[PDB]
Amino acid sequence: YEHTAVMPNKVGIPYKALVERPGYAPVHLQIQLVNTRIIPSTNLEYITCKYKTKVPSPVVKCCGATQCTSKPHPDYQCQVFSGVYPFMWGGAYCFCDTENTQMSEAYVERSEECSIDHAKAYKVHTGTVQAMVNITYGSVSWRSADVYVNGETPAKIGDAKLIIGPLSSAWSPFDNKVVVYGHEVYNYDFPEYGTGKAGSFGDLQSRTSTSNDLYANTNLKLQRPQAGIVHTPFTQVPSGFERWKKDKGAPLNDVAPFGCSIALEPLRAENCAVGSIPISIDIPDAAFTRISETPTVSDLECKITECTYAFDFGGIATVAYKSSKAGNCPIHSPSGVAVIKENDVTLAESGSFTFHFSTANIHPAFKLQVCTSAVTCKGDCKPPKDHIVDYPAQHTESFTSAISATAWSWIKVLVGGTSAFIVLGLIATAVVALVLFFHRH
Amino acid sequence: YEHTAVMPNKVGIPYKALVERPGYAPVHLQIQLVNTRIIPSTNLEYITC
Ligand SMILES: *[C@@H]1O[C@H](CO)[C@@H](O)[C@H](O)[C@H]1NC(C)=O
Repeated sequence: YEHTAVMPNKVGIPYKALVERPGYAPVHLQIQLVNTRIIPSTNLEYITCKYKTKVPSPVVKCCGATQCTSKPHPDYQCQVFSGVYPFMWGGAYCFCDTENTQMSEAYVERSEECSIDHAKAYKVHTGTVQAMVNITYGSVSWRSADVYVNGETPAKIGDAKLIIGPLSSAWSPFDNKVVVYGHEVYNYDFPEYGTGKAGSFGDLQSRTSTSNDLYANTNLKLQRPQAGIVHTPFTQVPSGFERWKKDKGAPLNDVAPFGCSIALEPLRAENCAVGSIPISIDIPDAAFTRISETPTVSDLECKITECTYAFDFGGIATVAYKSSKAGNCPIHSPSGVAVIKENDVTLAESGSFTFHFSTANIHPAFKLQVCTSAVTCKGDCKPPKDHIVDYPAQHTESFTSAISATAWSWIKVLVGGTSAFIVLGLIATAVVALVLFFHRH
Repeated sequence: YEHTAVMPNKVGIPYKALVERPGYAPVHLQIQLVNTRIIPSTNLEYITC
């Protein structure tokens, strides 16, 4: 039997309801969200890492001029320094005093550590939203099955079909361009491929971790060898990857609104408390029981014992429940001003049962629907003493939950005072007009 | 669970209270003063005999 509703996107707060079917006793439904994953569709653009300036062995020609030949290599530099008299352990490397040439070449590669640490540049557009859901209904225990939040995909949770309806808000913590480094995610407007400056980020960009293009812009200049020494000096801008690592401000794991937790197989934003989720469950007909086989509850009288609008279940009430037959039967408080802790109560022929509830109102005035009949509960509630707690609120405020009787009466006396004064003035104006009209006429 | 109060300085008269904690049954509290000593800091000036 279908049951449509709308529930908040909060994780851990169970949505409770009473599925009422004409002719059958209600069944208590409890749908809770274990987690909700916004899983975007990524497209890798490139990979950034530290560079390695490969410096091959210089070519020393003794009495010749050998010349550069451009090779297809990232940031390849070849220079032909002339007038080199190399000295080495044997001593006198080349004969000709001045007509000696050294060809030094250098080119940038991926560092060996690029396969372990690297930044993946990603373009994110939009993705599936998935969530794990816990449902209970009647005597059926928890089922805890994973669903797709699109509003069209049934999910067979036990023997119930849940069509979890799309998120009201299309908000996603990621912008178009992100950078993934290790377990951190950054909302970085990375340079496009082949644009990276010399030392900021993307100075070394590779499409994949095993690519061969390896665009690299490092400003590598070969320098003249020192007199005597056969070495290949060069000057280069320090890696922009490390500059990024020690200037990168704050990941999205910390910045993220709504308490999104960013995970990185596959790249997702978890437990984000934004908007509402339509739901449509189809409880099987075997769960329902005929209304004739269920207790009928009369003479309901509810008294609120000590209550306080704490985030936890800070309210206790007792209901006297003189009944017809004995057995288990559900309770639910539809108003949304109080959240009932317990799902069922076991009833004897007569007596009383106690239930806990959570609320934000100073005066919680809520209807508790037991079994079939309903009872109205009202009372007074005290402030919680604890300032900061480690658990989220189990209820919702409603912008009237704090007004309280005294402030209600005060604002009433104020509004009524102003209204009465103005209406007294207007009736006075009418009375003068009428008396003057009677004066002449 | 904290409970603040003010009690008389009488010795032997028990101060009684009901410590009430929201959500929990009240607890009876009985604080009694066996004795109260005002102990000044003395410094010997001299001795006479
Ligand atoms: C909800 O399902 C989870 C598994 O996702 C399970 O561990 C838990 O027991 C269920 N809820 C309750 C109240 O048992």
